[PDB]
Amino acid sequence: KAAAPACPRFDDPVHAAADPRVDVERITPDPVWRTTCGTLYRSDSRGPAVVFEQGFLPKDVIDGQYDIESYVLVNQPSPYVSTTYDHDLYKTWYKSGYNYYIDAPGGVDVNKTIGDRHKWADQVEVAFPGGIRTEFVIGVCPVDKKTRTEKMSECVGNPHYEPWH
Ligand SMILES: O=C(O)CCCN1CCc2[nH]c(=O)c3cc(F)ccc3c2C1
Repeated sequence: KAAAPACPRFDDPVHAAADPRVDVERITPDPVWRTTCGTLYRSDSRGPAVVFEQGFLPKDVIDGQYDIESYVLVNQPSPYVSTTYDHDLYKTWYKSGYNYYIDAPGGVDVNKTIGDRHKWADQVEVAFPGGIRTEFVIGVCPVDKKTRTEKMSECVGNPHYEPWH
């Protein structure tokens, strides 16, 4: 056996951002940043040819909803890309055809920032302001809609993934 090491910590809290125009000072409430570095996940209907080329871009870093509680409760264009600590959350997202695997520094830990009592606390969300560059996307597994399971012989690694720890 061996114990795992601790995580590298970047000076820039949005080092991972695909759109660096995000304005960290506009995040509300005061963000509690994720300091661990385990694999995160994102269910997305968008296909890997697009995600591996572009990363995950946020819908609106200029005029989107910077309030985290508002964004979580009421789907609204935002500067954030949502991810989760829960490998299996894809099973709750109907028609989301893929489960993406993410190895990225930082992100706002939603439940640490807004509490763990809100309606969607069981999503155990990490919100990436400015999104996530492709170098931090490990790969993807497509999801069989009828059984809500991953089609593991059809997983694909991202050629642009750059391990960093
Ligand atoms: O995502 C958009 O662009 C807007 C539509 C809404 N989505 C799509 C997909 C998706 N995937 C996730 O894994 C996830 C994980 C979370 F913890 C919280 C939210 C999500 C969402 C929310």
